[PDB]
Amino acid sequence: TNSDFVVIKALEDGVNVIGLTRGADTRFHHHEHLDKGEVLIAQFTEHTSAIKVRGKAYIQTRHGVIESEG
Amino acid sequence: TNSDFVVIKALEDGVNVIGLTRGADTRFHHHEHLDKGEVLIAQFTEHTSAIKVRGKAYIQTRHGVIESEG
Amino acid sequence: TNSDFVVIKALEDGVNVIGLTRGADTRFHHHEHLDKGEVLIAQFTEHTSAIKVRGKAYIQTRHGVIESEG
Amino acid sequence: TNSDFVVIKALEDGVNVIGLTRGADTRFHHHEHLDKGEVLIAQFTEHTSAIKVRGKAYIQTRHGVIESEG
Amino acid sequence: TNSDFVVIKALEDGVNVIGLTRGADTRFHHHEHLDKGEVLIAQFTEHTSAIKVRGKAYIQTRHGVIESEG
Amino acid sequence: TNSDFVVIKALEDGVNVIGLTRGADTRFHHHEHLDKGEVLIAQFTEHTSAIKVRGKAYIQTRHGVIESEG
Amino acid sequence: TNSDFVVIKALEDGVNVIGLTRGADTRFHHHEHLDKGEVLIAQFTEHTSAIKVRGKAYIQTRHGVIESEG
Amino acid sequence: TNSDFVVIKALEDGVNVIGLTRGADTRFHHHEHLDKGEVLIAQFTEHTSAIKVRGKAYIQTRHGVIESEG
Amino acid sequence: TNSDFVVIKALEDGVNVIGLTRGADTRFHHHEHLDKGEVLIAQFTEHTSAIKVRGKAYIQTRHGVIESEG
Amino acid sequence: TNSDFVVIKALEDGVNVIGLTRGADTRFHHHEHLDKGEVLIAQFTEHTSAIKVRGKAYIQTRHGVIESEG
Amino acid sequence: TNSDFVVIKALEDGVNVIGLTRGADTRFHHHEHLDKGEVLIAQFTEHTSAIKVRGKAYIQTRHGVIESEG
Amino acid sequence: TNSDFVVIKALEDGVNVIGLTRGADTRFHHHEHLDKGEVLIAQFTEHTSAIKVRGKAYIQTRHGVIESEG
Amino acid sequence: TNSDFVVIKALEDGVNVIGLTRGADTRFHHHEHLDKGEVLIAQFTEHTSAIKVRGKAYIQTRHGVIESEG
Amino acid sequence: TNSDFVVIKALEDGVNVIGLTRGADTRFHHHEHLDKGEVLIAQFTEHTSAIKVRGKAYIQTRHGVIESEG
Amino acid sequence: TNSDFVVIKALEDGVNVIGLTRGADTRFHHHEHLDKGEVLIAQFTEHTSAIKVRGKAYIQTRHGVIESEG
Amino acid sequence: TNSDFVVIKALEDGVNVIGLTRGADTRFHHHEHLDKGEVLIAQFTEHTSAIKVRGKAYIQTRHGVIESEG
Amino acid sequence: TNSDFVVIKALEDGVNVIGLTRGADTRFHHHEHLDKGEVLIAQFTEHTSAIKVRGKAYIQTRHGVIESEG
Amino acid sequence: TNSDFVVIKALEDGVNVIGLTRGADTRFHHHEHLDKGEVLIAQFTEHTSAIKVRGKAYIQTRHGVIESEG
Amino acid sequence: TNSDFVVIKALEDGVNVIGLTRGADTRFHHHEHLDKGEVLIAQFTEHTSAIKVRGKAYIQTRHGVIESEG
Amino acid sequence: TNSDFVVIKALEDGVNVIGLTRGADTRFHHHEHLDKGEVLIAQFTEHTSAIKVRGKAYIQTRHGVIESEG
Ligand SMILES: [Co+2]
Ligand SMILES: [Co+2]
Ligand SMILES: [Co+2]
Ligand SMILES: [Co+2]
Ligand SMILES: [Co+2]
Ligand SMILES: [Co+2]
Ligand SMILES: [Co+2]
Ligand SMILES: [Co+2]
Ligand SMILES: [Co+2]
Repeated sequence: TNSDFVVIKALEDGVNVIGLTRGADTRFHHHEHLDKGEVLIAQFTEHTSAIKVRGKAYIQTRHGVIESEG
Repeated sequence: TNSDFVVIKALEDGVNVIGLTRGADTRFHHHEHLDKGEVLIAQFTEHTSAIKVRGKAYIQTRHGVIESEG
Repeated sequence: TNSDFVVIKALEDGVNVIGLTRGADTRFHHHEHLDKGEVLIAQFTEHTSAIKVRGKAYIQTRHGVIESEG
Repeated sequence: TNSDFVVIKALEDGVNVIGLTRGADTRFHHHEHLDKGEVLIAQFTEHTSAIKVRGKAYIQTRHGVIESEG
Repeated sequence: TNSDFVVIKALEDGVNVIGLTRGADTRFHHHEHLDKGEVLIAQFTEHTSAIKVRGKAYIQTRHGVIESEG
Repeated sequence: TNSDFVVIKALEDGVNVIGLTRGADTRFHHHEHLDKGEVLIAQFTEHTSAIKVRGKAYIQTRHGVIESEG
Repeated sequence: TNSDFVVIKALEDGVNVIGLTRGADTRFHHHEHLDKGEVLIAQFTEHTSAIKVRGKAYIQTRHGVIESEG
Repeated sequence: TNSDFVVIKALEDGVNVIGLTRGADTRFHHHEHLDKGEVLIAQFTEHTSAIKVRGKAYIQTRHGVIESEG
Repeated sequence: TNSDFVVIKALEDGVNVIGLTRGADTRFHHHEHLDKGEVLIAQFTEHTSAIKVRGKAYIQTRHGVIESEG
Repeated sequence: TNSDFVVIKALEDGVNVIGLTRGADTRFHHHEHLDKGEVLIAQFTEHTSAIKVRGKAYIQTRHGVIESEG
Repeated sequence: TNSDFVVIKALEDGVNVIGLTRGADTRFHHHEHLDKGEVLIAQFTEHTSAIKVRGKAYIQTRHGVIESEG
Repeated sequence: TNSDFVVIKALEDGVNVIGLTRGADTRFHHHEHLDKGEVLIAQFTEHTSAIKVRGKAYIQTRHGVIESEG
Repeated sequence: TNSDFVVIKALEDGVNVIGLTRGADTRFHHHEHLDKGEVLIAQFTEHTSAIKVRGKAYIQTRHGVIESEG
Repeated sequence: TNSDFVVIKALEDGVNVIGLTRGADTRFHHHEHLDKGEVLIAQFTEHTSAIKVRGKAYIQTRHGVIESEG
Repeated sequence: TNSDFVVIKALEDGVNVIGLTRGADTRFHHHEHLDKGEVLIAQFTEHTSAIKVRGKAYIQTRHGVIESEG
Repeated sequence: TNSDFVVIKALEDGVNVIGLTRGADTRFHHHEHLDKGEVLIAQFTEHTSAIKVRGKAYIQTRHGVIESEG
Repeated sequence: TNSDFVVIKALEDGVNVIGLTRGADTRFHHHEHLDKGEVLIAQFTEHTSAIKVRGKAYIQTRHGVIESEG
Repeated sequence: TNSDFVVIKALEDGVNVIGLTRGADTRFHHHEHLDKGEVLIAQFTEHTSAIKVRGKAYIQTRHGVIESEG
Repeated sequence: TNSDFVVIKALEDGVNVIGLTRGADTRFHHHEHLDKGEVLIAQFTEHTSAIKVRGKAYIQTRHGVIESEG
Repeated sequence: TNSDFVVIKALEDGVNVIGLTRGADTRFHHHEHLDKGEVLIAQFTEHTSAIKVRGKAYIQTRHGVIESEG
């Protein structure tokens, strides 16, 4: 349910990180803006079950490294 | 149950991700649209048992990497 | 009982994925149709114990990769 | 008691998979027919403690791969 | 929820480490200043769910090493 | 709510007819397979409010005749 | 719910007319066999919602005339 | 339900008209014999849901005229 | 259930009009004899559900005109 | 039961119009005499279910015009 | 029972219009005298079930136009 | 009893319209005077069951147009 | 008693529309003045049973169009 | 009292649409202003029994099309 | 009250559709924006008694077709 | 509230059909995506009062045929 | 809420002043017509929170003078 | 609500000053006539919220001087 | 909290004015559309705390004059 | 606490306006995005005590005009 995290590094100005709500109905719960060079370490919690990343960014997860260009 | 997640990156405009309900009767409970470049990190929960992906996409799971061509 | 999943990619149109009921009695409980190129990430739940795959498909499990040619 | 499974692929027409009942007395529980090319993913449960395979088949388990020639 | 930590080393003067709150609402909860050379070992707790790092820094996590340039 | 029906004739193999559930939440209810040449007469009821047709088919309604090319 | 009927004339031996059950669940509830030349005038009732016709037959409804070639 | 009727004229000796019961179990509940030239005007009721006609006969319904050759 | 009528004109001496009983069991309820040139206008009621006409006669119904030669 | 009527015009002296009773038993209830030229507009009621016309007369009903020659 | 009417125009002096009674027994309930050129619009009601017209008159009903020469 | 009306236009001075009462007894209840060129739209109501028109007038009813030459 | 309306267009200055009361006793209850060109759509209601039009006007009803010259 | 509507199109600037009260006393209840080109679809209700249109306008009703020139 | 709808197609960008409330008071309740090419099918309900259309649009109703130019 | 339906055929990929909520508040309640060639028959219910169509589509209603070009 | 006013002078015929309601919901509450040369002094009150001015007009407020060119 | 006044000087005979009511519903509550040369000092009060001036007049308020030409 | 206002003049067609909600959470509470030349005088109230203006407009506040070019 | 406001105009794309909470703890409470040209008029309230502006913007307060360059 918990105890797993992602590492997101912003490779450009204005990168959006959106957390979707946990439960029967899914809606936006929070978002964060990151500037060029920022690093965020985010954890899965009792109110967040999905994470969307908009903008150019570099992401590290247990399954490896990925790059978003949104 | 929980504590396991998939990583989906959209390689083209209009990628659809559909979540299926947990219980005896199975029916669509939510869908998400992804544009070219966006990344979604999704978790299995008490209201999601299966995940369906339509469109050209790149998927990372604990068992490896796969690509959907739909 | 839970917390393990399979990955199924349909290599041809009309692939059938059938789930069998958990309990003293056994019969069909649901099935899903997959079009060419689609990917399903399915789990094991309290109402499903066995999974049958009909049609040409590519399967990833904890024990490796297999190909069904039904 | 749970959380373990086997993967059986039928290499010929008419492959039989038999489940044996869990409890003080051991007795047949159900049988399944597989045609050439199909795949079954079967889990150990609280109503099934042993699994028997008749016919030419290819089996993947945690301990490796085996081939039945019955 | 717990039992995981990050290691941050400040590679320049004036590095800021910000902790975010665990709960229904997300709010800034605390920040720490690091001078050129200091090392902070920070854990995930019941009152913390995310950590942001502003400034040039070297970060070690379970998923590897990253560098923030901001 | 009742006393209205549609006539569907399958012009090709594998035509799918899907019923959508009546109520606050809209969800799949049942699907039917039609082979080349068969005819189905379906009625609107208190458990079905919408009907979806996939595949090459010929449809007669109170408003006239239509042809689906799916 | 009622008060509407269809006319089915069998143009060949062994024409099958199947009635599906009205309710939350759907399954076969009755079927009738028609010999060559026979005519059935069937209604819609509280236990029947849909009608399926297998075999070569001539059908008259409020929307016109159709021919099944199953 | 009621308030709808059919007109059958026998064009040969030995025409049989069979009525089917209204309810869950469908069952023949009565039959009538018609000789060459006789006319029967029959109505749908709370104990009749379907009507079957064997023999050479001329039938008039709200949807038009049909002829049975049985 | 009611409120519909037939018009019968006797084209020869001794024309018999028979009314069958309404209910689970069907038996003769009444009959009338008509002489040449006479006209009867008959209504469907709570005790009559079917009508037989024996002898040469001219009949008008909502569906059109028919001639009996019984 | 009601809400329908016939129009009878007497084309010769001495025309008889007979009403039959509505109920379990059928019995003559009333008769009327019409002279050459008179017009009677008669309704169907709770105490009448059939109408018989003896003598030369011209009759108009919802189904058209008829002539009694008796 | 109600809600229908006839239109009578008197073509000669002294035209009689007689209304018969509704119930088990039939008797004259009222009558009206019309002079040449007058027009009466008369409705079927809870106390009138049949209408007789004596005298030369022109009558319009839902079934058409008739002329009384009594 | 309601929901039906007539249209009367006076083609000459002094046209009288008389309304008759609804019930067991029938007596004149009201009259109206119309001057040349004037139009009255009158309805059948709970207290009116018949209408007389004296004088030269033009009348429109559901059954057509008539002219009173009084 | 309701659900039926008339359309009145005034073709000259000072056109009068008078409403008559619904009940045992009949009297004027409202006058309406229309100027040259105005259009009124008026409904039959629980307090109005007849409508009287004075002046030059054009009237549309279910039975057709009429001209008032009062 | 409901279930009937009018369609008004304004052919000039400043067109007034007035609704009159439903009941014993009749007074103004509301008005609407329309500009050159606007279309209003208005319904009869529990508080409106008449509608008056002032100004140049094009009106469609169940009885046909009219034009106001106020 | 219910059970009647209009079809509005936007022929240009920025078409406004306004619904007016049902009750003693009349107020603007909701509006909808339509862009060029969009079709809206709108029903009459318990909270809507009038519909106002601003902008160039094509409207279909039971009375025919109209065009707004606002 | 019920007993009416529309027929939508999708002439291009990704056609959106949106349903609006019934009540004092109006908001998006559900939507459906249609592929090129697919046909949806949709009914008006007690949770839906309006329908929007986005994309190139062909629509059949009681008032005729329309084409959306959104 | 009070103690503040605006001065509006009409520079042309037909100037409309509209007052909006104070509360959670916002609907038009009253409007006023001004002819050329006329002057209105209006106050903000417990029931008014906004004022719209349509038409060519000259407005004085505490912040200065403005001109509406509607 | 108080403590603010306007000064009105009449520049011609017959100048009208109209006071509007303070409350949910707005109506005239008082008219004042001024002759050529007279001066009125009027206060905003608990029963007056707006003031309308008709005629040629000179007005002084806190925002300056205005001239009415009505 | 109250007793202050802004003056907005629309310099172009389609200017949007949005009012945000007063309280712990901020959301769109109402909006208004302005056509070219219209003027709105808007007050701060117990349910509005912030105002956004989209579109070309001219704004007067206690701090001076500003022009929005959105 | 209240009764004072700031005026912010966005001079470039992507301007952020952040509100801080009133109470014992200071935390971010809300943010707003402004596009190039938009104007926001924001008040001080019971839930807000400070306002930060990120991005190129033009600000008007009681103390004068300021320009943010960030
Ligand atoms: Co944001
Ligand atoms: Co969607
Ligand atoms: Co299936
Ligand atoms: Co077997
Ligand atoms: Co027999
Ligand atoms: Co006999
Ligand atoms: Co007499
Ligand atoms: Co007005
Ligand atoms: Co809007």
